[PDB]
Amino acid sequence: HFLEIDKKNCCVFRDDFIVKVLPPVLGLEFIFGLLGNGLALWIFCFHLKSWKSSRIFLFNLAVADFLLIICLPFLMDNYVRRWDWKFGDIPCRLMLFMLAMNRQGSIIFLTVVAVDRYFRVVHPHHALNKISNRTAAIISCLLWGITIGLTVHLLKKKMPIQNGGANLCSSFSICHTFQWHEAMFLLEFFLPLGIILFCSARIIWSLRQRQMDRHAKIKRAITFIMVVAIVFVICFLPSVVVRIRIFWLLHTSGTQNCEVYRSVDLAFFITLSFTYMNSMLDPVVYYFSSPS
Amino acid sequence: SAEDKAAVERSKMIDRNLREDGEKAAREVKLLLLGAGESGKSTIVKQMKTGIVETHFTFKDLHFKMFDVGAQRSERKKWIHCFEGVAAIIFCVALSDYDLVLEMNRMHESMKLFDSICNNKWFTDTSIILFLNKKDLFEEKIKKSPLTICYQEYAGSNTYEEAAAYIQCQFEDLNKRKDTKEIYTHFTCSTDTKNVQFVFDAVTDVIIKNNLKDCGLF
Amino acid sequence: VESGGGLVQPGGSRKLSCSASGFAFSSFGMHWVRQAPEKGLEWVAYISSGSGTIYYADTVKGRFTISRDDPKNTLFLQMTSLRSEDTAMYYCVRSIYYYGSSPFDFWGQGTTLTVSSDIVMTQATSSVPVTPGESVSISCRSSKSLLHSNGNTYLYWFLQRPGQSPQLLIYRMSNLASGVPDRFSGSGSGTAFTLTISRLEAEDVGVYYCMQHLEYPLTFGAGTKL
Amino acid sequence: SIAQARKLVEQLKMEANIDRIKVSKAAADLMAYCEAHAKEDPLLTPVPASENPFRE
Amino acid sequence: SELDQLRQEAEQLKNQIRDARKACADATLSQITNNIDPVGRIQMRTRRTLRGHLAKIYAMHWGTDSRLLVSASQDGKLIIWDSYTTNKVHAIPLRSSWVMTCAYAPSGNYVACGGLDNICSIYNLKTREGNVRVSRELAGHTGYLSCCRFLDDNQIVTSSGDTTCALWDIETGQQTTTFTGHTGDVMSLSLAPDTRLFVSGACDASAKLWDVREGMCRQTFTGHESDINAICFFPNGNAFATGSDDATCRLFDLRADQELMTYSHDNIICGITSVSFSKSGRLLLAGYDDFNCNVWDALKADRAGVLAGHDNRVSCLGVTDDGMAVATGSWDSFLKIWN
Ligand SMILES: CCCCCn1c(=O)[nH]c(=O)c2[nH]c(Cl)nc21
Ligand SMILES: *[C@@H]1O[C@H](CO)[C@@H](O)[C@H](O)[C@H]1NC(C)=O
Repeated sequence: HFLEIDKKNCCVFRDDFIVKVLPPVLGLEFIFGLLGNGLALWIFCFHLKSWKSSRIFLFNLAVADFLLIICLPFLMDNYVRRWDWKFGDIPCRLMLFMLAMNRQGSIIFLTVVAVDRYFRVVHPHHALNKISNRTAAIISCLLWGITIGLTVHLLKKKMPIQNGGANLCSSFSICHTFQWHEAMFLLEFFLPLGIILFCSARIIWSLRQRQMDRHAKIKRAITFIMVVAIVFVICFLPSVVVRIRIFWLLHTSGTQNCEVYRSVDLAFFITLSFTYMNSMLDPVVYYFSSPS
Repeated sequence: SAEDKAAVERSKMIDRNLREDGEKAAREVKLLLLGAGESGKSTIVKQMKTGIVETHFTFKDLHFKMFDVGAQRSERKKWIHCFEGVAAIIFCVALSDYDLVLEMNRMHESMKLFDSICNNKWFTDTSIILFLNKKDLFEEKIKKSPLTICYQEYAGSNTYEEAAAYIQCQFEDLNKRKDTKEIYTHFTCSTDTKNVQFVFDAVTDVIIKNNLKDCGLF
Repeated sequence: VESGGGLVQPGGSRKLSCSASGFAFSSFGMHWVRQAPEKGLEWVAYISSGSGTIYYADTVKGRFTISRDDPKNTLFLQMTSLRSEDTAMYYCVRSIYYYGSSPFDFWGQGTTLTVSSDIVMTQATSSVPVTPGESVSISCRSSKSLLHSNGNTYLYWFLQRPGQSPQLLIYRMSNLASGVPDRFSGSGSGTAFTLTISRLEAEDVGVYYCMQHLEYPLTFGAGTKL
Repeated sequence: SIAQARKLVEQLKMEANIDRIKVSKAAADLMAYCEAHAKEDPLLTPVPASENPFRE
Repeated sequence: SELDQLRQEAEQLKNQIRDARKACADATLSQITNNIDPVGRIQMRTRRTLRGHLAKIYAMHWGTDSRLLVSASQDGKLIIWDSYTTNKVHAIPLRSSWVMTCAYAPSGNYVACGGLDNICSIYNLKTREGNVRVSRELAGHTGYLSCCRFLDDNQIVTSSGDTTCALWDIETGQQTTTFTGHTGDVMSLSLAPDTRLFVSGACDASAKLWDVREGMCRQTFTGHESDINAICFFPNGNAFATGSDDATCRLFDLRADQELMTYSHDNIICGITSVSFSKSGRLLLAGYDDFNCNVWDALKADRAGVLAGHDNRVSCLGVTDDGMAVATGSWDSFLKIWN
């Protein structure tokens, strides 16, 4: 129906289909994600002998992906109660930090991996290919810092908002207001897409301009360049397109009637559960599908 | 411990010079040059520019090291693992010695050497650059002499294009590991250029494959 | 060889120099031991190989500054507040430290300038009869036992012939320096030490100083004239 | 060619005309040497930990 | 046809030696040492790890003080280590990085190295003018340098891939004696404790005992089925052990002129790269291609321990003259000090 949230006219819906859809979806992602990233993390520390700059960046991706997986049961417990949060206020602010910041952490440390591979094929003699393990660890700190700095304000946002007879926690609310966190969601996808798709296209073109594609093992690595650019689009496009339609509805219809948002609100949180599909497919695609 | 502490900081000063030299060494490309002596390796060496001879040349901000071991005349398998780790192997074969003999004709001596080096246990993935030299002399020689002297099973016109392409296929056929190692074959003129470019291209593909090894893709 | 410096100045500041020659100066740590007009030797400053650790005497800790220039092979000593207690002949000493090295093996010519806890080495004896051909023995003692856990006693023996720089005879109390005749011998027990000369010749006259190298504020023993 | 064959034969005869002893005589010497120096081998008999120059 | 007569005479001459060798084989080494007590399981721990080499290590040699050691590697550096404090006493850059052997002078003032350059270079450690400089380059070999050992402060003996060993005079740089008779490359040598004789294994699977003074071969030992990669003298000075490419080790007795014991196992199919005895001579330590240095009970021909601490081929081996440690270099560019 309607809800006044921090001096914006916002609309909140509590659909019955949410309880019967999202907890099933998030449950499968959590168990496999725990088996995927959890096993992968152990291999990095106690099963890997040598460490290079490329493997450090892949480690930071697993760290960000793993921390996001353990937050899923809190999301699952929120949806089985139909948007009824009964864990407190401070824990509510912490997960919103542990979800928005962790989602960039996975996204940031795969554009870095994509760019890392771009310099290893298209500019094989560049100096960036031989950065030290200390230089890699420093960059991972600065990239984690900009990840953190872009999501600290979520903690400062007092969002244990009461909704009728239920306490509701969410950073995604449909209402006519410009929010950095909403433009945060768009830039999480469009800007990396202009880098992942470009880097993957030049890697494949360069490996074909030279007659290197004849090698069987090189042509195996060509497909996995394509796969990572497809899993990223599959797991992130459905949420982004739905959110843009919501922005279109606000500009053309307005918040005067919070009934036209009945369907998009239900769909958006269904699609939002697919942005964690990527976090558990990464160990299969990035680490387990590597000859090393 | 006053003398002990001054000895520890001497070793640490040695430590950083060892690391400095290793950084410089890793920026050089190491190439092993082989042949049958009269194969024109001297010509090839001149193009890019007792014991073991080292040749230094650069191309496009890349530093190369060519090691010639043609003056050893010893058991090859007792010192061939010293070069396990070179970027590529430059093998030189003269095309004008198919009819000349050392008994056994000189061409089959190269094929015996090429087969042993290519299928060596220490070289299972190193790129082999095959240089077929003396293309001028071979072009004129086939007019007056037939290729059947070297290859009794050859059945083709004694033209430069058909005969030369047959010799290369015979050399590339000796590669048993056709899936884990690539042989780059080039025809070299005694007085020409752009041979150093061919080595640079073959070396770059090795570097690209090396980079993909570090990133885990290949 | 090595030499260099300035001589005449009133209460003020001056800078000394040393010009190393032909011994791979970059891998040697250097000292600035000084000697008063008729007292014994006394250490001043130290700069290690590669310009790492730098040490100064307690009496010149703030006023003096030691630096080296490995290119051009020069060693410097900068002095700012030059009192009257520090008029002396300043020597330059080379020393290299690895497992079996011999530090303080070469001493410079030295230059004079005029202005117009620690371990104490006693060396109680001061002068002995100069009769040649005998077996003269020189004794020494230290405030604390300078025997480290690694198993060597850091005691050094120097001989300053009349009119020239000191010359190392024995390093670490037993080891004979290169070029020194086998007449000289060194014995000790951690606290009390001895230097023995079997058949003294005409060139063995002069002051014999003892030095310690255990803790870095290292000190001499005022000498033992013959 | 003939000289090389003659030289090889001459050296082969020299190696023949040497004195030998029974194996039991030669084997007992290695047995005797090992037991005579069994207490001076730090690797065979580990010396006390305080006597190790590399442990501490 | 004098060639046929000479060849026939040699075959009968060779058979006479075999009959004489078989005559003196009263028993076997195993039977004599069957009553001896087994050495039992022997365990050695890595007491130190020396890092600083950036390529494969092909040779090391201890100093006579049992504290300093020199190691060679193909990064072009000869590093002198302080095995007690891990300190690097010296770091010597070589003109040619293809170095295959190391030697430490028993006096301690010199080290030697050589390799594919066919040259043995002598380095003066105790220089009054600062650093370490080269002293003599001994040229004259036609093949690569496989081993070298200081006889004294002025005499060195070298083996080469041209099937000959040589005895040099460092002061003049000329070959005092040339030792010929091998048909394959000489891969190793080992000076006697009395520094009067030495042995040398070659690629012809034969070992030859030489006389330094006279300069002629005295005995020839056969029995290996492939190249002899390593050779070492027994402490007693009357025996030596060989390490070959057929994954086997053999002990030869100088007086009996025949092999005594064989150190082989069906589980091992990799050839031996280095051998060395312990101070007592009871333990024979061998470095293998399977990345593990094996410890053998030399009297009983039983395996007694494994030095499994390397991630590549163990190229070199060493035991201190004091006998209190074993240093093991390998192709993973690390030297490990054991027990
Ligand atoms: C803390 C639970 C809030 C529920 C809404 N929500 C959110 O605010 N951020 C998300 O990242 C998110 N993912 C899914 Cl599913 N629901 C999400
Ligand atoms: C909510 O809507 C009403 C009616 O359109 C409007 O007057 C009010 O300003 C809105 N509230 C906010 C915070 O914009």
